[PDB]
Amino acid sequence: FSTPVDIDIVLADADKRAMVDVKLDKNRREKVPLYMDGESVKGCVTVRPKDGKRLEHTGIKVQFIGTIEMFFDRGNHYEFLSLVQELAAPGELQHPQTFDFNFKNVEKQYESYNGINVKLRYFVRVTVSRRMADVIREKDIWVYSYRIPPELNSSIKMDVGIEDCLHIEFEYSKSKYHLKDVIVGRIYFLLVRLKIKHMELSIIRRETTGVAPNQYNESETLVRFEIMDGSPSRGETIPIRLFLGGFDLTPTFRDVNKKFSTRYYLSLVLIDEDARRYFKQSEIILYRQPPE
Amino acid sequence: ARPTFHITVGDPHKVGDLATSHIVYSVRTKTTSKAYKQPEFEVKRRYRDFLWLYNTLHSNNPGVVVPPPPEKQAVGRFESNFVESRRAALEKMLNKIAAHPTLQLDADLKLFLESESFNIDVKHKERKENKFVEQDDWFHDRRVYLDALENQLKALLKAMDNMVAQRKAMAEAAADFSASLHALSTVELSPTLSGPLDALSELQLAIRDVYERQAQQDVLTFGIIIEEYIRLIGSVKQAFSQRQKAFHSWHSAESELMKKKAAQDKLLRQGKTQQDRLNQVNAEVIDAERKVHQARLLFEDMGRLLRSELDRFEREKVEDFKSGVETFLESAVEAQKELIEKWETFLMQ
Amino acid sequence: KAFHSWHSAESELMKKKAAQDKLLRQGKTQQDRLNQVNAEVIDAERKVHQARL
Amino acid sequence: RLLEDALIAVRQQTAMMRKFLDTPGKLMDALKCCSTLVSELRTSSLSPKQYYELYMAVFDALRYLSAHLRENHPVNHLADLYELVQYAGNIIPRLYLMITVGTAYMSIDGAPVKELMKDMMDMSRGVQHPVRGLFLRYYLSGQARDYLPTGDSDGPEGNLQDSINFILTNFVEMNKLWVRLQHQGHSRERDLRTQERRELQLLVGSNIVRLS
Repeated sequence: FSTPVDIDIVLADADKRAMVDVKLDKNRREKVPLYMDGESVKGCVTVRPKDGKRLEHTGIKVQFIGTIEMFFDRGNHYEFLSLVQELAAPGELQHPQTFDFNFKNVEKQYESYNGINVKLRYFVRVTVSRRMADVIREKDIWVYSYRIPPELNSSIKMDVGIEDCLHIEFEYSKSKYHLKDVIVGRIYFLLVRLKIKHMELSIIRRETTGVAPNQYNESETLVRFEIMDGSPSRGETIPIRLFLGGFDLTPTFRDVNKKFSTRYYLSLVLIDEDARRYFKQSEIILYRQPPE
Repeated sequence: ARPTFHITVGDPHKVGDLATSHIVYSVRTKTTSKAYKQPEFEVKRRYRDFLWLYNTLHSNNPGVVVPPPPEKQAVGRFESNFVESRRAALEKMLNKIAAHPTLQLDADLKLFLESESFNIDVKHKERKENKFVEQDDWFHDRRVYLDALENQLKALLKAMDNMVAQRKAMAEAAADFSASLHALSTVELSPTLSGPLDALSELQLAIRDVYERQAQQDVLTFGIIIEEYIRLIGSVKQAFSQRQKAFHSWHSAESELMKKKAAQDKLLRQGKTQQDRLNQVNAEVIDAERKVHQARLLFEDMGRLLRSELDRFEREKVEDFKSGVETFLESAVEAQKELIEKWETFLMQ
Repeated sequence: KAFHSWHSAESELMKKKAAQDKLLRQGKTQQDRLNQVNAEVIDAERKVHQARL
Repeated sequence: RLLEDALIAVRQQTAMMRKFLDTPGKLMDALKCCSTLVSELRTSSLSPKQYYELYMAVFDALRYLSAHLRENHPVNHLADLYELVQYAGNIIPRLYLMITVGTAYMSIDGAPVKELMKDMMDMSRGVQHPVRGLFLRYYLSGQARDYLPTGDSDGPEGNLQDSINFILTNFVEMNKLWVRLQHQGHSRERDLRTQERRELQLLVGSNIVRLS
C-alpha cells in the first residue's frame, strides 16, 4: 500500500527566494529557504492522493511554528511563536486538492540555531486530522537576525601579566566584529623573564543552556592561530591579523527566550619551553551584518 | 569525540594457567570523547566481561549494529597471540563502536571502560537494580540476500582452514630438506661445491620461513574479518526476529480490537443494555484502538530502524574488506620480496 | 476466500524458498533440484502476484 | 639523518605542490597542498644550514609559483584574496600566502600597493625568530624587488621614500635577526652560529646591492 496521501508545501516565492545552509550533527549540511523578521509566509499546501480510496478527516490546518528544543527531549520543547490557518472543515478527500495559505507579517524574533544541547528552528506544519492517527508534514525554514554597525565599538586594550615574570599589553581593534570581519591587533611586551616557545590566538565558542544553578556550558575551540614563533624581548611588538571568514561562526546570542546563550571569546595563549601555558580570555560580540 | 575516543588495551594480566584462564587487560580509555566521562580511565577487564558487554551492545542496540567481540578461544588457546587477538578484537570492536556514536553510548560501556568492576555490577546499577505485500516482500528480499552472503561467508571460511593447514608442508618438509642437504655439505669440503650446497640448504630454510609465515600474514587477517561478519549477520538475525515479534503483537492487537468492537455492537443491538454498561465496553473499544495505533507505529519505526541498520551494515562492509585487501597486498609483496632478496643472495652464492 | 487462497499461496512460497535455503546450506546442492525448486518458487511467486491482484 | 628524511618528504610533495602551483584555479589547490608543506619549515629543530637548504628547496619550487602568480594576477584578481589566504593556519605558511597575494597585487596595481606593503612589514615586525623571519624576508625581498615603492621596480604612488624606509626597516631588521641570531638558539651554540651567520649575511648583501 504505502501512504494514502502525501503532503507537499510550496511557497509562492520559491524560485526567487534565497536559501541558506545549516551545519548539523556529523558534518551534514541542510539547505532551506531564508527569511527575516516581519516577512509574510505564503504558499500552497498540495495534497497528492496515491490510492483510489477515500480519506475521512476531521479537519485540515497549517501552522507556522518557531520553537526551542533543549537536551534532545520532546517534553522540554517551547513554542515561542505559533500561528494557525484552518484550511478545511471535517470531510472527505477522493482526488488531489491544493489549498492557499498566508501568514501576514510574521514576527520571527530569534535567529535559527543548531547546537549541542539546544536547537532553535522554524517550520511550517500541515496536519490532516484523523480518527486515531494524524497525517503530519513539517517543512523547515532558516531565519536570520540582522544588525547595523554599532553606535559604540570600543577597542579592547589591556595590560596583563604574571608578576615579575611576564608583563604584556594586548590590543584588539574592536569589541564587536561582524561574521566576515577581521581581528586587527597587537601584542606588546613590557617584561619578559620566561622563555617563550610560541604564542597563539584562539576563538572559543561557549554554549550556555538552562536557568539559574541549572547551567550547562559546552565549550568548543574553533581556531588555533599562531601569532608568534620564538622568544621576544621587552619593547617587541607582534601584529595580529585574524580573518573570521575562515571559520564560519554563528552570531552572539544572549539570553534567547531566557533559555540559552551562545558566546565568543578571544583567548590569547603563550607557551614556554617547558610547556607551561599562560592565558587571557576576552569576550567578543559577533553579529550578522545587514547587506546594503 | 565519538570517533575521538582513544583506547589502549594493554597490560596482559593474563591470569596464569587453568586451561581456560582469562586475560585481564587494562582498558585505558584516554578519551576526549564527551561520550566518556573520564578523560582517562583504566579498567581491567576480563574476557568474560567483554563478551557479555559485547552482547550488551548487541542488546541495547536493536538491529543497530554490534560488530565481532573480544577474540574467541573457540580456536584460540590462550596464546599471547590469541589473547592479542582478543585484545585486538576488542580493540577493534571498541574502536569502531566508538567511532559509531551509538554503541559508544551504551552506559554500561561507559561505566565499563571508565570503571573497573566488570560489566556485571555496572549492569545492575544501570537499570537501577504499511500494506501486507510490502512488508512481506521486504522480509523475503532480505532473507534471500543475507542467506546469499552467509553461504559465501561460510564457503570463504572453509577455504581459510585449508589454506592455513597447507602451509605446514612444504614449510615443515623444507625445514628437514635444509638439514638433509646441510648434512652432505659436511661431506663435501671442495670449496666451490661445499659452498653452494650449504647456500642451497639455506635456500630451503628461506622457503620454509616465508611459506609458513604466510598462514599468519594473510589467511589469519581474513579469518578474523570473515568470523566478525558471521557474528554480525547472526546479531541482525536477532533484530529481524524482534521485527517479527512486533508484527505478531500488531496483528494480535487487531484481532483483539475486531472482537472488542463486535462485543460492543451485539450488546448495543440487544437493545437491552443501559448506557452505563455501553460506556464501559465503548471506552475499552477505544483503548484497543490505541493498542493497535501504538503497536503498529513502533512496528513501522522498527522497520525504519531495520532499513537503517541495513544501509549501515552495507556501508561498513565496503570499507572493512577494502582494508582487508590492502593488508593482504602489503603482506603478499613482503613475502615475495623476502624470497627475491634471498634468491639474489644465493645467485651470488 | 480470495484472501485465504492468497495467503496459502504466500505460505507455499515461503515453504519452497525455505527448502531452497536448506539445500543451499548443505553446501553442495545438485543442480537438478536447484532448478526444480527454483522453478516452482517462480510459479508460486506468480500465484502470489495473481492472487493479490 | 634528519635533513634527508625531510628532503625525501619534500621531494614528493613539492612535486604535488608544483602541479597545482602551475595551474590557475588549481592555484587554490596549490595552496592547500602547500598548507601541508610549510609545516616542515615550521619545524622547530634543524641546523640553520639544513634549514637553509630546505629554504632553497621549497623556495625555489615556490619560485615557479611566483612566476605563475605573476601571470595569474594579470589573468584576474579574485578579490580580497590577500586577506583571505591568511586564515592559513600558521604563520610562515600563511604569511607567505599573503605575500604571494601581495606580489600579485603589485603586478596589476600600484596605488594600494604601498598600503599593503606597509602592512606586511608590520606583520613582519612579528618574526623574532632570526631565521624564519630572515628567509621569509629574503623570500619576500625577492618578491618585492621588482615592485619596490619607487621607479626601478616600477614607481608606486609615492616613490623612493616609501621604498627607502622599507629597506631600512629591513636593514635594521636584518641586523636584528642576525644579531639576535647570535644569541638565538641554545646558549652553547656560539660557533655554529658563527659559520652559519656568515652564510646568511650574504643574503643581506643583495639588498645592499638592490640599493646600489
